[PDB]
Amino acid sequence: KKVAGTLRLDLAAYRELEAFAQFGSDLDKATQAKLARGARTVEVLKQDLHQPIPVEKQVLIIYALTRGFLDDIPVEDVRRFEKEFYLFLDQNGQHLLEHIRTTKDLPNEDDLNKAIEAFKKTFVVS
Amino acid sequence: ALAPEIVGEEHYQVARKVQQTLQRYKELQDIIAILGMDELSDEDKLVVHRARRIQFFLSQNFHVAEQFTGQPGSYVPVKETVRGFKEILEGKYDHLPEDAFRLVGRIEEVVEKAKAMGV
Amino acid sequence: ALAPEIVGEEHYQVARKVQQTLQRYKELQDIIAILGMDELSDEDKLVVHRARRIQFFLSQNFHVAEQFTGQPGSYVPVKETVRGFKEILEGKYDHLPEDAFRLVGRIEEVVEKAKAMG
Amino acid sequence: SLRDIKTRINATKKTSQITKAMEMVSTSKLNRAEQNAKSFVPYMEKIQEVVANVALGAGGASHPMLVSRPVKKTGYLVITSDRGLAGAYNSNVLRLVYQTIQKRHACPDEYAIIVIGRVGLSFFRKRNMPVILDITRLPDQPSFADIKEIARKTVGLFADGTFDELYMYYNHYVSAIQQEVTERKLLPLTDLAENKQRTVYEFEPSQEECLDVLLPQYAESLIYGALLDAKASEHAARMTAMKNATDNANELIRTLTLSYNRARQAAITQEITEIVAGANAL
Repeated sequence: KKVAGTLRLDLAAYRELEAFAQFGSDLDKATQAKLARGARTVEVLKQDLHQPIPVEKQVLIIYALTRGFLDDIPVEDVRRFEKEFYLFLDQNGQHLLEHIRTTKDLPNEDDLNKAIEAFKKTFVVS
Repeated sequence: ALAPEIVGEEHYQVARKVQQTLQRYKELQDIIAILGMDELSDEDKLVVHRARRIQFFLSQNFHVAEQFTGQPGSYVPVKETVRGFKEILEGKYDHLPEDAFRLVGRIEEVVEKAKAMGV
Repeated sequence: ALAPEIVGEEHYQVARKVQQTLQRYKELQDIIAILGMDELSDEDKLVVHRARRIQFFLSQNFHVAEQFTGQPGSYVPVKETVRGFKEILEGKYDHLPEDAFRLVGRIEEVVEKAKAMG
Repeated sequence: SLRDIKTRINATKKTSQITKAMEMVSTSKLNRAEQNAKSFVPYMEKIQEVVANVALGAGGASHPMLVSRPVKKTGYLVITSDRGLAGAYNSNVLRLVYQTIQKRHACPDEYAIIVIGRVGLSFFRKRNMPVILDITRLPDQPSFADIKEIARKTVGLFADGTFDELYMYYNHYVSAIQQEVTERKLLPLTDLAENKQRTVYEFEPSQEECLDVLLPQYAESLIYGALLDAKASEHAARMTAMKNATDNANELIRTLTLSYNRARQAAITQEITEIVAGANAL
């Protein structure tokens, strides 16, 4: 509820800004930022066929998206950032998933940021 | 039959990436009618560039056509098809004139036509 | 019924040159609107000057306009219609201002109106 | 289909609105920039005629700003927009300078480019030709102190001897409807002619040092004048390009509306035909 509510706001705001302002080449800085966040949002929401993702690892990718950890990474590489991250999240971070599994609750933000920052050490950018 | 199991990964990636370039070209056709070609940039310039060539290279001289038109026909293997469209999408042959890609079988035949037109 | 024989190859050829002049004016004012008059050479400039004369001389003065505006009226036979327009198409009469042609019967009526006006 | 044409009409109507609004704001900047230029035009007329008549008296024609130097390297100032939709304003001047340099000598060592504007810098970087100096995102009202820094740098390059000849490639404002690409040699300076009337500098100082003050100041003021006409003509070029683009958007909207009306009326007449066919069939 916390992460998906803000994601709706972000994507609605860029839906309108892109509907008209994408045709012109150069815009205002703050709009170029909101266009970048919307493009990454739609690329991070692309998915494969007959491969359901458990809710525990959905909230951790949407949280990584909304809190803006994906600015450094290019738009083409994201479907690989997901792929290499979910493997890392089963190699490390099992307690996070366990708290989410039964509590239905977001883990402590210090430890969640520590987890995502370590993965961003491992992942190799094109 | 389009499905990575049925066709294999090399063939699938190409079917979807080609459909992706032609769908973007439909979007650019409207805005260039208002602003012109001179206003597009980067990823929009190269889509119109490659979507013209791809749209022509999907045309082929049929072996039954020789009665409607003087031409000889062709048969193209799947591998030559998937390599050909890959090569157009990579852009290795981008210098050849867009006239050459019409009613043709393989990329070697396109190079031969473009040579006779002075490349 | 504008068949070249039926009208007469002289009436036919004059009529086609009038239509060609107005069609060129129709495109040429779009070129003036997007680029400019000063963007056009001398002959095109003469075609726009002639097209203004043609459009105003095509207007006529008649009896129904006695109630509306009180001008007396005019009558023109077809041989006079073709004669007068042939002389305008050569263009020697271009010294009279465009204002003179506004509603007239014969080219001689244009002559009477222009000098008197000033 | 009917719901296919409506989306195209709606999207074009939004783009038409964006283009009309940008026409309004470009008109406002055009009228101001032309007034600003006319404000600095009496300064240019006054300075040109005093600097010439003072420069004639005991100022030798071998002076570094006036004498030729055997040409090895030439500098190319190129003045360009920072933002698009400017019709062909940038492309006609980039293409003119690009062909001029390559078809006079494509040798990479001899030319040296100086570009004012992001789309100019972008083209030159793809071509790879070097850019000795650069500045971008100038305010739509440019003031002398801003372009004094680059003007003093570029003339500093000519004055210290790193360049032998210097050129400028600015669009120029002839009319609201149409504008021209132009070219001028910046240095060396050869407008010299007989005085007719003479006004004298102070008797004690050697006039050549005074020339080193006053004539570089004029060459800078000539750069600034060219930039004022360049920015005014840019706002004219964008105003006319945006106006024509609005005309194209309006025409397209008309054609689409005619087809949408025909499609809807065809659907309604089919519906009415079904109502009649049901009514007699029962």
